[PDB]
Amino acid sequence: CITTSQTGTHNGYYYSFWTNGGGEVTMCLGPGGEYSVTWVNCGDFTSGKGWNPANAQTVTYSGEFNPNGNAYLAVYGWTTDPLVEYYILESYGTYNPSSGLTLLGQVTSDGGTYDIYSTQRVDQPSIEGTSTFNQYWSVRTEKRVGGTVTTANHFAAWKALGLEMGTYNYMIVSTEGYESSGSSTITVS
Repeated sequence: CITTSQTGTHNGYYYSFWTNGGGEVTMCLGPGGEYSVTWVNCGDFTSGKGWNPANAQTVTYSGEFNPNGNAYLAVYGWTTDPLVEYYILESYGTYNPSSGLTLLGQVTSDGGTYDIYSTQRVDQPSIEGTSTFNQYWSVRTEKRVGGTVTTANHFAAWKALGLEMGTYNYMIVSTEGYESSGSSTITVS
């Protein structure tokens, strides 16, 4: 298992794990698209499997997401030129990350409806070091764990609202935690 920030490929899938070092955070890689992550009193971390460079994959995923506090389960990724961080948020724990964000519209996809938001992140860690970049959200209006996410429907809906996307960097199904504990296991295809 992995307890320090790391990227690679495992059974043909890209994996990314990032932690600021807080708490214990342990990512365990499995067959095919499987990963698991168990955490206690974390700082901030992201983790999962997918593709890099990605290409707006239709993602299928299943498993279990069990946060105690603030955490997120999302199809998650970056673009470059411009630098963008994005989340198609499927479930989250105690804190709704769109709190305080300006609602841009909706997209319905794969049976669900998602509210769209953008916010500027200032001097935050990123795949280009500490930077300033925009961060896009599709937040599902009801939480779920597992299903198909047609990323291209979200991206098309975001672009139609004036949100610019760069060149695809990685895209994964990320479990992310903020000052919390918990576990999850997700199998990506």
